[PDB]
Formats: sequence, structure tokens, C-alpha cells
Amino acid sequence: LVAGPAALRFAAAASWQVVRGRCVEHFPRVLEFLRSLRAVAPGLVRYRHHERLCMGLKAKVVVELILQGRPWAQVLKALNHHFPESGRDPKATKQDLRKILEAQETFYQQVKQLSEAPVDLASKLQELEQEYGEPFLAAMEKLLFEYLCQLEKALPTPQAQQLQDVLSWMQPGVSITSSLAWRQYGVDMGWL
Amino acid sequence: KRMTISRLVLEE
Amino acid sequence: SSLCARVQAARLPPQLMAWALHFLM
Repeated sequence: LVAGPAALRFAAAASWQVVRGRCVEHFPRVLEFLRSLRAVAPGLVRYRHHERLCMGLKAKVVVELILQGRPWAQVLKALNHHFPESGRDPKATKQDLRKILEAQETFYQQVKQLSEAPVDLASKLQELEQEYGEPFLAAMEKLLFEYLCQLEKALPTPQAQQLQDVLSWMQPGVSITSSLAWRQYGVDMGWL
Repeated sequence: KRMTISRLVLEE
Repeated sequence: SSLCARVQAARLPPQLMAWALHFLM
């Protein structure tokens, strides 16, 4: 169990596979990672970049619960968790904050109106599914890619060997198969 | 149209 | 004092690390 650049790259490689594979059930984990990064290094990316990605991840979590048929009581609990009532960057501007706050409120009201079972609910769910489908997810993945590129710039020279070293400490005496997610992260980040 | 999360992610 | 030194001194939550390492393998 580790820290430092290796720990950041482990969570980045895992998060990169989660978003590429569209594994919405692990999107909350990507959110904690990005929230940890923002707390220590707010200068990695602009505030608008960070919040666009985080809100996209939150919205998809809520949309997925709706599309999988979860009870509306559970949809609304996750909605209020990820989008609560309340409530920071040298260029954490007002125009970007306006658009960020505005996007939250329209999504909140959209989900609330869906939870009241309007007569055209089925039509609205197919619109919601398109609205937060493939093109939305591709743009989201692009935001994460640029975020992780900024993380790699702030880290020392990568070393591809750490994952196998760390996994052997956690699981001594057994054969650990090389992680494809780890190797794909190194390819996408341009590792030697 | 008021800004949505969708359009905010898609823009720029 | 720099961003690089600030990032490389980061410590993530233990449960986030546990999830990440198991997810990769």
C-alpha cells in the first residue's frame, strides 16, 4: 500500500479504464479521485475544465439509475447527494460559475419533473438517453484525457514496473497477470 | 435555451 | 512551492487506493 506518483497513476489508470469502458457503476470512484486531485493541486486544470467533467460524471450516474429502472426514491437520493443545495480558482470566474450553476439547476429540475411521472415520460426517457449518450460520453472521456495529461506533466518519469511490484506485495506467492488497463494508460499517456 | 450539463460538456 | 512537488506529495484515501489496485488486476 503506497503513495506518491505511483498511487496517483494507479488511480488515474483505473479511472481511465472506467470512463473508456463506460463503467458507470465506478464513476463515483473517478469523482473521489478528481476531488482528491483538486484538493491538493487546483492548478492542474482550470476550474471550468474540472467542473465540466465532474458534473458530467455525476449526471451520468443519476441518468444510469433512471435508465436501469431504480425506484424514484433512490434516484432522488442520489440526485440530492451529487447535486446538493450548497454551494475556487484565481480564474474561478463569474461567467463560468453562472453556466455551471445554471447547468446544475436545469438537470435537477429535469430529474424532478421526470420523477413526477408525466404523461409523456417514455418519450422524455428516450430523449434523456440520447442527451447523455455516446457523444456526451466521448466528450467526457476527452475531458478526462486532458486532465490526466496534466497530471502526468506534474509527475516524475514513469516507471512501468511499479504496478507488478505493488501487486506482488499485496498478493505474495501468486502469479499476477499484467494489467491491460495499466498498459493502455501508459500507451495513451505516451510512455516509452 | 438555458445551459444543461449535456451542452456544457459538449461545448468548447 | 511548485505544482510538481505539491502533486507528488499527494496522499489519496486508502479505500480509493484499494479499489484502484484491485480494479487494475
